[PDB]
Amino acid sequence: MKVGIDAGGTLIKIVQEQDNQRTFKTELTKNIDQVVEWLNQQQIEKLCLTGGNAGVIAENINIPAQIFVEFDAASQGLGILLKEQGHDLADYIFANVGTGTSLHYFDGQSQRRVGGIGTGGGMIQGLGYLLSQITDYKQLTDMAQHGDRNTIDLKVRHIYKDTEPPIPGDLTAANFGHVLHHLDADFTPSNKLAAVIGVVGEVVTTMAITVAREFKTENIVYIGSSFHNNALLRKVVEDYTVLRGCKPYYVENGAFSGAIGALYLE
Amino acid sequence: MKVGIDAGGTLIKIVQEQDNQRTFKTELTKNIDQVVEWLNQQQIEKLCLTGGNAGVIAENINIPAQIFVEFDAASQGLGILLKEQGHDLADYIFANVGTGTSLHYFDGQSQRRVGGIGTGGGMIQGLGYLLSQITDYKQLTDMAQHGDRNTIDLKVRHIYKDTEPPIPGDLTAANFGHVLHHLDADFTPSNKLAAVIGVVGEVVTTMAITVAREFKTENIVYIGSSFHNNALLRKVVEDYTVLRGCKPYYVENGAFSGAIGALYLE
Ligand SMILES: Nc1ncnc2c1ncn2[C@@H]1O[C@H](COP(=O)(O)OP(=O)(O)O)[C@@H](O)[C@H]1O
Ligand SMILES: Nc1ncnc2c1ncn2[C@@H]1O[C@H](COP(=O)(O)OP(=O)(O)O)[C@@H](O)[C@H]1O
Ligand SMILES: CCCCCNC(=O)CCNC(=O)[C@H](O)C(C)(C)COP(=O)(O)O
Ligand SMILES: CCCCCNC(=O)CCNC(=O)[C@H](O)C(C)(C)COP(=O)(O)O
Repeated sequence: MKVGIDAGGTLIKIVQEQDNQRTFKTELTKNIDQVVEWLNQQQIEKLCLTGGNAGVIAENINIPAQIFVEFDAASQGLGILLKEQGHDLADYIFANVGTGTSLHYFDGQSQRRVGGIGTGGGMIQGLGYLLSQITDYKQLTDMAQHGDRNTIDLKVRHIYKDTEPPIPGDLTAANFGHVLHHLDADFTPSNKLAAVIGVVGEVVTTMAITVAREFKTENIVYIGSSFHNNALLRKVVEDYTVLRGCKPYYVENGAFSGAIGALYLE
Repeated sequence: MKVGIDAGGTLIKIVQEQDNQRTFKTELTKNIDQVVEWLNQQQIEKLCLTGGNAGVIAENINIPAQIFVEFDAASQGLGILLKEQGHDLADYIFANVGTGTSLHYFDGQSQRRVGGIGTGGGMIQGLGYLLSQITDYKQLTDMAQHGDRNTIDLKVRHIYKDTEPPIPGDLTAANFGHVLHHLDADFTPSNKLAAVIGVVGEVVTTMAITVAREFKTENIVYIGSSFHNNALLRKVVEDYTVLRGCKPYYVENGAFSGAIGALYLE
């Protein structure tokens, strides 16, 4: 078997390839020792690593590994997934929403990094925890899905009260900007968590559509494990991309783009 | 006298012109009815209005008043203030960090809005409240200046463990992404507030830098009352502007750009 691993700041994504069939697995970066132990017990023909904690795995295993830069690895693997899933895009932005957010322009031949921002999965977990005291990712994200943001976020139309606004009134004008106007509301964990996901999705999308405009592409492909178990995040992003005149794409197994690409770069 | 008013989502900015001298006053948008009463008791030659709550004032005043779109008003007043303060910039991005944030490219001729984001002053206040229970703006911002974000924010160097990172290791990788590693004790109000101001600052600046690259200018001017009593925010924005090879500017009374511009446009 051939193994590709993208060892990031929160998750270790593992791709196993045998007989032209891929198997996908994830482990927490906190349990990196278990991944090492498991690798030391495998019969492996090729081991390709990428991401922040590639170095740590390679240092601790008893077998040789190849390490690749995650930006190129993610690009290569995403290219493979797009074609497998019926997309023939000439060029695109891709936004890698991992522990944090890295933005890339793929021109049809190669990628260049065009942007980044700390609003990502790590903020969702960290700021979610501060507002809710929930540490378990699945519970945290589930709790957000039917939150109501209306008592928390201020829209353009709330500022332009009795005045035609110069931009769409339904737009979020200020994340959390309605809180001081609703101090009698119960700021429930669901409502608060929905607002967290909202600010993260809005910021990621705003950066992505801005670089899409800059680099003259309408296509924006969103990857990263931050979209797992978070339909609300997918909706916030997808809705606002379309409203900004761009075409959003999600790919099955997109969070494994780096792990797949690591194997192909080798 | 002549009066320019920028009636925003949080503050009403009032400029009075008389005997070649201008006077600045601020009131809370909460208390707009007092502003209207005051206006109706003054002897005003010309009244010029802008901002989301211009309509409210305009409806309840007993004299004519001209109304202007705040993007043009803000651009005009900013240009006046810049020139008054010995800045002759051929072109610039300006970022209006009000209750929310609006981004503009001023090419020399005029302004165009090139983006916006709900990360601004309303977020600082509302998320600040959710994390500290503090409603007093002065108290809230004062508390934040003594905060440390080291225990809350994750840097690139934390993700690339014992390994040379692909982008500068000191950059914030994930805002609040360090929280889950520091759960043994409670997080202090000053640290949480510093982190809130940190993420608002970084988002605003990252967006400003990106559109500055897009529209081929190295100058970024920042205005808005969000900078009032908030040295931390001024600093976060300045440092990252310079880091990305751009030139940050702030003007004295920049929060009054819109009010001053309304006067000039009439
Ligand atoms: N099972 C999970 N446990 C923890 N976080 C998860 C899980 N599934 C998805 N996530 C989300 O995905 C983010 C990590 O995204 P990912 O692209 O895997 O980043 P990295 O390469 O930095 O680990 C987390 O911050 C979190 O928001
Ligand atoms: N005295 C104050 N009261 C409330 N907010 C203040 C005060 N002084 C400064 N601010 C900050 O300025 C922000 C509003 O900035 P401003 O440019 O006046 O926006 P707007 O035109 O929408 O009122 C507030 O969200 C807050 O962060
Ligand atoms: C001082 C302002 C900081 C804003 C700029 N910050 C950045 O560009 C880093 C944003 N984060 C990222 O690009 C990713 O988190 C990166 C460091 C590539 C690690 O990938 P991942 O493990 O997927 O989070
Ligand atoms: C659904 C995603 C929303 C993100 C994009 N949102 C925006 O561009 C609106 C950001 N806010 C603003 O531009 C300002 O708050 C505006 C509505 C012009 C009012 O100015 P101000 O009174 O200074 O806040």
